[PDB]
Amino acid sequence: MGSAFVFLEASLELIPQKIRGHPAVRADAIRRGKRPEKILLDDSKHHTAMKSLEFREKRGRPDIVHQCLLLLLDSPLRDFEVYVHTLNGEIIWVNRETRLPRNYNRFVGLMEKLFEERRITAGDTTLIEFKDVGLRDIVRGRDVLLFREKGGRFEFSELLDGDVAVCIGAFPHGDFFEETLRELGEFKEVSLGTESYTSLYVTSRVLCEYERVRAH
Amino acid sequence: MGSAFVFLEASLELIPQKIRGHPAVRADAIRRGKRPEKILLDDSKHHTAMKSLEFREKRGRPDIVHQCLLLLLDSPLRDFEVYVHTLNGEIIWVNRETRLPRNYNRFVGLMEKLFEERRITAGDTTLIEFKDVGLRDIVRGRDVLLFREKGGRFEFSELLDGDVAVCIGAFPHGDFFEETLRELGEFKEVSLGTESYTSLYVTSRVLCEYERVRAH
Ligand SMILES: N[C@@H](Cc1ccc(O)cc1)C(=O)O
Ligand SMILES: N[C@@H](Cc1ccc(O)cc1)C(=O)O
Repeated sequence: MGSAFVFLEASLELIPQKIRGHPAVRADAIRRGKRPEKILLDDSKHHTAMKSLEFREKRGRPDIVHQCLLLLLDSPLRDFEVYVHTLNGEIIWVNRETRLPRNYNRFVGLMEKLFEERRITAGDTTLIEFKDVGLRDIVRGRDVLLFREKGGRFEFSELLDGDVAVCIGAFPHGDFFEETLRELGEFKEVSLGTESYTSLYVTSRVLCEYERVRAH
Repeated sequence: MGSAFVFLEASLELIPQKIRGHPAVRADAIRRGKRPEKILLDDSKHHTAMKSLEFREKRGRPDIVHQCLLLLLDSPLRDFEVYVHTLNGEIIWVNRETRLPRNYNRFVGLMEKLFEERRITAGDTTLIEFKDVGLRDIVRGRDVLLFREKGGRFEFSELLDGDVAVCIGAFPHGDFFEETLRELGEFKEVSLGTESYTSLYVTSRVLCEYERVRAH
């Protein structure tokens, strides 16, 4: 039932209710020509409005998952599914054949449309859609590999054997929520080295190892 | 004298003179709060003004080199220099230690500042600067490896031996200008496979092979 890549705690959400009246948000609403509740949170635009938010260090960074998805979906290997788990626990499925906008502003608009319409389609074919399941459900039947600095050292030919779920954080700061780790069930923690790497770099390195083994 | 990565024909330029009076450009100038001549060409904003441009299929795509630079500079391996050759033949040197903005709009602003001021600095240290040389000069003393689909099949341990210049196009469509190829001098053409891949994917794959050999 195949492998999957799952981006965890992706920094992807609409502007939270309680900051929608802030001047920085109202100003962006005017510039964008739509209501605050429809706009994706982006700390390059909304920073001054975000002071009161919980876990703020994780929030307002849709650029991270944008770039990771672009690279991953550019792979010529088509034997995996792609999911995005958001900071708020929502599950988005991305059809392996989806061509995402390469321009960040166009990506943001597409994500806004996704949050509004709940699915993006090519006629009868679904390209991107929220699923009414949790993180625990998309890792069913797959060996979960959680990439974290504190993890262990393993041979990739062994790691990327059968059906795997490659799980990489897509947020800029902090550690995984305890809830996220509980949802993963059984998992193996895998480290690439003694330093904190970016989501994009980890995606790149893991994709390369994955293709080495599996394309093969 | 070390290896280098060179992004070729990067789609990075200010709005050309002859389209500065177009309504789409004047509208963006108002939104940005500065003169057309200072604004980076971006076909997600300026498409309708670009109809009369030569080699238009290559132009207005700074997102491509943005993402490739982010990934490359995220590498933990510090034994290489980084250059960007633009569509107009300009040479930009990027200090290996530079942290580029991850947000595309902030990157665009930094590139606009670079074109205006000609250098970006951390006090006395240069982070990014135009160099008064040509493409032929930055590949002096290095084995040029030009990544193209029509190239040959080689072992990477042999390819990435001594001082190399890894050259990857950073434009969306078309083929290299003949002038660009002439500037490279002696070079080996290297193919990754029988398909056209994105700049980001090629950067990722080559970086991974480079690190395998050299980090080692
Ligand atoms: N690439 C590292 C692997 C590693 C991973 C985590 C560590 O804590 C240490 C080492 C090496 O070969 O050394
Ligand atoms: N990765 C390819 C290499 C290749 C490159 C260019 C080609 O035209 C063909 C094959 C392989 O192992 O088959």
